[PDB]
Amino acid sequence: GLRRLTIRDLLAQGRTSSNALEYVREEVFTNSDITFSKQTANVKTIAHWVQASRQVMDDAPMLQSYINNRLMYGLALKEEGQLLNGDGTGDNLEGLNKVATAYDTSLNATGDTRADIIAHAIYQVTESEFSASGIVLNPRDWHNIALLKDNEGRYIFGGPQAFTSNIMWGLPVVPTKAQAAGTFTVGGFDMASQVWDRMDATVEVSREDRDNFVKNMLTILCEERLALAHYRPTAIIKGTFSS
Amino acid sequence: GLRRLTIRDLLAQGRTSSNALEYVREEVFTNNADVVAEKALKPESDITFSKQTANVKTIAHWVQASRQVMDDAPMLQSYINNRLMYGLALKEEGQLLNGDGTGDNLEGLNKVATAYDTSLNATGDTRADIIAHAIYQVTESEFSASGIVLNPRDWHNIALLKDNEGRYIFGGPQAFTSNIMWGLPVVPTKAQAAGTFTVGGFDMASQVWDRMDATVEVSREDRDNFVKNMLTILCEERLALAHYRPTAIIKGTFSS
Amino acid sequence: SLGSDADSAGSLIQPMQIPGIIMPGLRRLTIRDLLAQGRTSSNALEYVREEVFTNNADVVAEKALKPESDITFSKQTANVKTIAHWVQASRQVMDDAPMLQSYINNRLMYGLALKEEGQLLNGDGTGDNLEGLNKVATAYDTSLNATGDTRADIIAHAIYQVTESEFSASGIVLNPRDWHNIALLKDNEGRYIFGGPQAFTSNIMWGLPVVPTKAQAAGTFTVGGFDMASQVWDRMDATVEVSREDRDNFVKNMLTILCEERLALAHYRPTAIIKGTFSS
Amino acid sequence: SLGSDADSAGSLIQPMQIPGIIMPGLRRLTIRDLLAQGRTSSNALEYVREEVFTNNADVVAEKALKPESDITFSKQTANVKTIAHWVQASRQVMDDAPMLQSYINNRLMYGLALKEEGQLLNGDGTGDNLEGLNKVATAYDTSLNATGDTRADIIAHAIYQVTESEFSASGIVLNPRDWHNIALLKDNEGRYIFGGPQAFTSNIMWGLPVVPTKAQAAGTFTVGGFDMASQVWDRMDATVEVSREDRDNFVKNMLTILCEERLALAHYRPTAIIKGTFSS
Amino acid sequence: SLGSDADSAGSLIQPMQIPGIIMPGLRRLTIRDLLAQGRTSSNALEYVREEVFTNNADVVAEKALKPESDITFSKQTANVKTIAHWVQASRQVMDDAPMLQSYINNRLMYGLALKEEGQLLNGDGTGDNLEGLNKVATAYDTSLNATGDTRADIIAHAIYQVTESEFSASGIVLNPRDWHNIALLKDNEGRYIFGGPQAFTSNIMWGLPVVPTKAQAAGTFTVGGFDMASQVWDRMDATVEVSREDRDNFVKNMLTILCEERLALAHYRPTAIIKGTFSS
Amino acid sequence: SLGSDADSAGSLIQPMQIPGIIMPGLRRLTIRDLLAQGRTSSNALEYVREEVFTNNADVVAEKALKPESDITFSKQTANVKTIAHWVQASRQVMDDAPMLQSYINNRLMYGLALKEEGQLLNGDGTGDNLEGLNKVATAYDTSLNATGDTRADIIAHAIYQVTESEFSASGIVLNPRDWHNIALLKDNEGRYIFGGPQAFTSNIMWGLPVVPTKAQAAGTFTVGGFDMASQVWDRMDATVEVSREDRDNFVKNMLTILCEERLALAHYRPTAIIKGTFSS
Amino acid sequence: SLGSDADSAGSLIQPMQIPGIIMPGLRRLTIRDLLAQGRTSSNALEYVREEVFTNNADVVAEKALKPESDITFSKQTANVKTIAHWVQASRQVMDDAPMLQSYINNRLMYGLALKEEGQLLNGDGTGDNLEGLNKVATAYDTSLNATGDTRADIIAHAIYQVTESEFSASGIVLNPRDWHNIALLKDNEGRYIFGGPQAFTSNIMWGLPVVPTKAQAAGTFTVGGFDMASQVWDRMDATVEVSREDRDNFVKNMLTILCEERLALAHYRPTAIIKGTFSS
Repeated sequence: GLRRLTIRDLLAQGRTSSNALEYVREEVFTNSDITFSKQTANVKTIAHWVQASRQVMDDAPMLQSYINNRLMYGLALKEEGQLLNGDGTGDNLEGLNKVATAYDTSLNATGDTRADIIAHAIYQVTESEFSASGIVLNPRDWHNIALLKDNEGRYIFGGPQAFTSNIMWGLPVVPTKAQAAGTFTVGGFDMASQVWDRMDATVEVSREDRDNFVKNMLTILCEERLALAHYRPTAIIKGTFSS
Repeated sequence: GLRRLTIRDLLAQGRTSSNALEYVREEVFTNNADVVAEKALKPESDITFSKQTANVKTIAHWVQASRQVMDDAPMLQSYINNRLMYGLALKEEGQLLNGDGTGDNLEGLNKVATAYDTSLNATGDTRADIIAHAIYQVTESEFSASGIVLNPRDWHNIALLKDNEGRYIFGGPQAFTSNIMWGLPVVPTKAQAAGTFTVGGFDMASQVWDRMDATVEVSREDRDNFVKNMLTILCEERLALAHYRPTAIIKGTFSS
Repeated sequence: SLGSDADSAGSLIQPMQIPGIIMPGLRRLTIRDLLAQGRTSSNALEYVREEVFTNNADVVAEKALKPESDITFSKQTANVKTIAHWVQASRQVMDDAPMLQSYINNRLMYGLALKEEGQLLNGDGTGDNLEGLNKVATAYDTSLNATGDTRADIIAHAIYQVTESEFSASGIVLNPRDWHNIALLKDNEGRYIFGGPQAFTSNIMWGLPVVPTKAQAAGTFTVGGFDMASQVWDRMDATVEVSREDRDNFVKNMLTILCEERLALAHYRPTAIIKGTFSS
Repeated sequence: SLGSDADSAGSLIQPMQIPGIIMPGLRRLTIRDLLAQGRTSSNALEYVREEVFTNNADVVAEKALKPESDITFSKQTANVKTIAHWVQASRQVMDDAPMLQSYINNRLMYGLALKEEGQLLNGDGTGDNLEGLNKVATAYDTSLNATGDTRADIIAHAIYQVTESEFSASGIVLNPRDWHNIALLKDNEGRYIFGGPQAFTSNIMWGLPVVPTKAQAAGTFTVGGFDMASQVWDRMDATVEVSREDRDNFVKNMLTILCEERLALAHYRPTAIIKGTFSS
Repeated sequence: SLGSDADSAGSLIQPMQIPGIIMPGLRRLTIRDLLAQGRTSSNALEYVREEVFTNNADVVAEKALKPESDITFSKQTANVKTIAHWVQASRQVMDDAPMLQSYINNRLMYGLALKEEGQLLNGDGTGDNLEGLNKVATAYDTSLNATGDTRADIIAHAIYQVTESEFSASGIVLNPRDWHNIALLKDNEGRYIFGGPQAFTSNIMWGLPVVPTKAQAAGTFTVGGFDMASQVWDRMDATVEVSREDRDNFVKNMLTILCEERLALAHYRPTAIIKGTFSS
Repeated sequence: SLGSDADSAGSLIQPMQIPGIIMPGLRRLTIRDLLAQGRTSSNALEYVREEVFTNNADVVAEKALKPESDITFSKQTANVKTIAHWVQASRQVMDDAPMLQSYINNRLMYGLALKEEGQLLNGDGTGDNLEGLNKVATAYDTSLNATGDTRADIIAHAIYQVTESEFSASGIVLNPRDWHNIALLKDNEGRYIFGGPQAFTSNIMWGLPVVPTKAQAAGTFTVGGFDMASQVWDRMDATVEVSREDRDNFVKNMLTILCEERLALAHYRPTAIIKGTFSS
Repeated sequence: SLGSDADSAGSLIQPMQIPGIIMPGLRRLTIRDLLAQGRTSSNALEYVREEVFTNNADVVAEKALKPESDITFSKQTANVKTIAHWVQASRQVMDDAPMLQSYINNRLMYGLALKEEGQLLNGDGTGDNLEGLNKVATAYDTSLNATGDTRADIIAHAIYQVTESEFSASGIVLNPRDWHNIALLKDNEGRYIFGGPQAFTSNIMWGLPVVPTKAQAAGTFTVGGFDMASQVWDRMDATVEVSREDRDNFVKNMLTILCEERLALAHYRPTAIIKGTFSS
């Protein structure tokens, strides 16, 4: 139960019972002539296998459930990768960084901070008739941000005194390793683009496999298949952290 | 009802449960029975036998598709299955008719079959005229012919034969011609090479023994499969073709 | 002098009215009756059809590795197209002639289904047009023709080519004139091949029902297992709606009658449909 | 010598009178029977038919203007014409020969009904004349004639040309001589197509009844679905009344016999009738 | 040697007498039975037929003067002719041969009736000879003969020419010699038209009974509706009388036997009969 | 070695006797059964037939000379002849073999009946030979032969020639070989005239029964109304007598067996019988 | 690896035994059934047949010497021949395979009867061989062959040649090879005289049953009234005896099996049988 917000939580969560989806996007708008497109959201599968030995698995029931939890987390980290930097090609999901609108460099003021850039992006969200939801950053990057000071010494963000959790400008922050070193993403995930769960994360095992049966090893797997849809590609903005 | 007149139906269908089959056939009957002069020595006749064996060969094939497509699309699940059956049964004839006899290939009909008599061909004969000749050559074993095997292409142009008057031989355009020739059923198989034909008393000259019926099985956890979240489909079958009377089958070439 | 012409008292005589209206030759609808019918509720239909079956099934040695054979099908999509037309009539006429509308309705439904049949058969496939049977159809095998064949032989040949995919042909589609010039065939001695002068032959050839529709172009023919290979999907049945508030109708006492219908044509086994041209 | 010669005693023997008058050949009247028969009490008939159906129904693109179809109509009129003739006879002849009265009647009735048939088939349409079946009938399409067709094939073709308007033919009308030469056709062997010398063939070909009438000009043939294509309307049946006060009649002791009739021929579907000419 | 020789004892043996005179072939009478029969007791007959019927029944315009039709009549006469012949025999032969007269009687009747039939058919018409069927009969239409017609076709053509009078035929008169070659006709294959060698065809052709008579000249044929085209009127039946005092018979010791008959052939409808000649 | 050879113990086994004697082919008599079987008691027969009937019956003008007709007769004779043969056998043999007597009788009758039938058909008509059918028969008409006539056509013609005497035919006489080559006739197409190879045709032709007899010479045919055109008169039925005292039979210890018969063939109507030669 | 071959656990699985033995093609015995099956008990047979019947029956003149006829006879003999063969097998084989005894019996019979039929048909006649039908039969008359005859025609001719002995035929004997090429005869058009690719024709020709056996030589053929022209006499039926003491069979632990039979073929009427050759 890692106390950290997930990119999965940022989006709306619903259920489905189909191969793919016939939903409709939104391209441009010259404020008139608006643009729309009937897209397909394919339900691709994701998971990662882990094989040990039956000599250990049968000699510890507590360790049984343990691995199940260690993999559920290991999956989310990979699931987070398919959602964010999702290629959207073969067996990859329609990623955010791929569909996201680029950052507007013309919003930078000579003399501001690293965090100021983030605030500027939050504004571009309104330029799509939508309300912002959250921020996705790289742990290392987000770290340097929380630890900022001025030319004199005072803390930019704020002292540890009245400190809390992961928020910025009143928005949830998800420090993921899936986010490239020096890249960021902001959007109105709450009502913009959502994910539909076809099959929840379940776990099964098999003594007979590639080798296993002859090696006495047992294979564990956490399979989960879902679909990612993008209603408003304008409501999302990805930008390069210039430094 | 698309009964393409299964080549199997033309043969005796029996079930087995062993590795192979062993039958006994009379090889050479030295018949010396003749007229005998009074108070003289008589003719000595002899008989030869042989233990002919018919091995049980296995035929099958497999496919591997993503599970996210099979368990997700049920009506397609059974589609691939029914297609592999057709695909297998199609190659089944391929052996029964053109078996090499060597190695694992079954001793097919054409392999065993006695060659056609090139002399029976008279000046100015039709293609169907020849098949008629074949039916006779089958009689050289004292057995009524049972069926005729032909390539759909050849058989097609057969039913469309005409007299020097103009009318059709097998049937006026008003109705389609039924697969029959000289009272014998006809089997159009792509397995039968063009220009080649097979005739004989299949009804009781050769028998097919089924050790295992054509079955289809799936493996959720075969080697890679579990990881690749796939599935392996298998359609197998175990046969055994026995040839009692080789002289009761003919193979020839449509020299035209 | 007191005649019946205009000059005289002919005004007193009123011609007898013939109750009813005269409709022209009402063509008998077919084609869609040959195909499988099904109802849908989507803007389109994503399906798949077996393209290439690589059969590798063979005799396997004991303890040996089995043959791998795969089936490659292409993912074709059948879009839902809309066919319709409207008539702008005077409201004065509609009220003065009661049963007029009832006529127009049964008249537009016909004109609709007519141009519908025209699509299912010769669908361009380009843009809004459907992928008609003749577009999808696999070309005729010219190598099947032999020295001294009749037009009847050709169809017979085609019927076989349908078996190349292994599917019994449902029927034969021909232009009424071609079908005619076929029923009237004679042998090299004179006798009639079909029915003789005594009586006309039925619309059956090689045990298969013959469909003569003016929809089929002259010199063109189509054979296949229609009742199996292709299916029609009715999104919206043919219906007629009337509105006098359309555009500036209310302001001009006009009545706009609309006759629409939504379709969708699919082709599961295209290999089972043959098309050709009679060389003359 | 006392012979039966004129210039002798042959004046006492009076030739035996054979009771009865010898009428010529009475043509079996038809045509009027092929058509539908109705009655009227007016002087003309008005019926309506669909003139031009401008069907523009086609595939429509999403968010686009649809095709506008149009329809045209017409008021077709069939006037009532009067056919008749009179005969002036001496009162002496009529009184001295009693049977004559009823004879002339049964003759004028025939003579009248003869020209009646003569109109229905070949009506000039010139003012007073009725628009006969031939003046109306759609001309035969020469394009149907193939290479090496018998006169029998031509009719078979004509029958079809009727179907080209979605209408079933009723019968075939030809000149007796033509029908003859037709029934006596032979193949390249010698056999009779309709019937070997054993017996004459029935008046039927291609499933349709054949009607040989001297009223039909030689080399001319008319095929069509008369039972549902045209209709005859009787205003006044053939009546015969006599009067001996007509002008001079009384003063010349004459007798005038009249035989009149009123008709009206309507042609609903002219497309369902075909006229043509054989190739000599 | 006491044999049965003439110069020996072969005089006591008397050859056995075979009773009954051997009469030759009796030609089966037919022509007489074909025509309708009736009798009279006068010198001649007078029947009246409609000559020229001027039919002007046409379409009359309103308020206009109608057409005038006329009917002409003619008086036709049929004279009674006498047929007979006598035999001058010897009284010696008559008394010495009792059953002789009885024989001659039943012999002269046939001999006379033979000429009776011979007259009814080929009646010259000139002088005292009757106007037989062949003279009255309307000549055959050479125009009806088409290229490639058999003798069987010609007769079939004639049957039609009879229909030009609105009267159906009832018989075909042919010379046995010709009727034979007709029944033995073959096609290109070689098969018999009327019947294979297995059995002989009945005397029927085109549904009409065939009458083969030696009275019909070779190469000549006659067809028509005899049962209603002509009628034979008998004034006096065939009678036989003998005279012992005829001329010098009393002195020469002779006996004359007479056999006479009085006929009268009427031809009501000449257009219902046809005479023709085979050109080959 | 005690074998059953001649020079050994074989002289002990007596060959089994096969009861009965093997008689050769017993020919089926026919000719005699075709005629009338009457019996006489004299050495000759005298019948009378009408020779020349000069029939001059014609139409006679009023008060004019009538025609004279004359008749002629003739006495035709038919002598009775005798057929017989004897066999001189050993009196000893007759006693040693009892069944021989009865056998010789039955064999002498057949032997006689053969030369009897041989006479009835081909009687030379000379000194002692009877006037056989073929000698009397009126020669076939060489004119009845047309272009391309089968051998079967000829007999068909012959049958007609019999009718030229107003008499119906009874049967046909042919040599078995000729009859054979006739049943095996084919048409220009190759088919069999009488019957397909599936079954041998019955002995009937043109409705008349066929009679194949080896007595009929090769290439000679006879047709007519035998049932009543000629008749056989039996003076003495065929009988067998035996004499022991005949000549030196008593001294040579012999036995003479005699088999005789007395026949008389009469030919009433020669015009009803036809003989001809198969020119080929 | 645990396979199922020699080097592995294949010795554990026993092949399934198929019940009994597979006898080769058993020819259908026919000839023996075509003849009269008589019973005897002697060494030979003596039948008497009439040789030369010098029939000189003729017409004899009055008081003249008569014709002398003579008859000749002969004693024909039919010897009884013996057919058989033996087979000595190991005592072991017999006891170890019970089914064998009864099998060998059935085989020696078919083997004997086979050479039996081979004698009856083509019996040499010399030495100990029987006088087979073919060596007795009268040769086919080449004269009967006409220009353009089929093989089927010739057989028809043979059937007649049988009649030339006053005896009706029984059946036809041909080598299946030749018989085959006959059923496949076509006319000048191309149609099968017997079949017509729908059904194989039955073994019947010219009303007579056909008998195709490999016993008959290729090109050779026989026709006649078998069921009356000849007779088979059985002295000893086909019996099978077993001896265990035959010579040294006791010491060698052997066992001899014999299968003997005694026959005698008689040829009553050789004239009723025909043999020939198909020159082509």
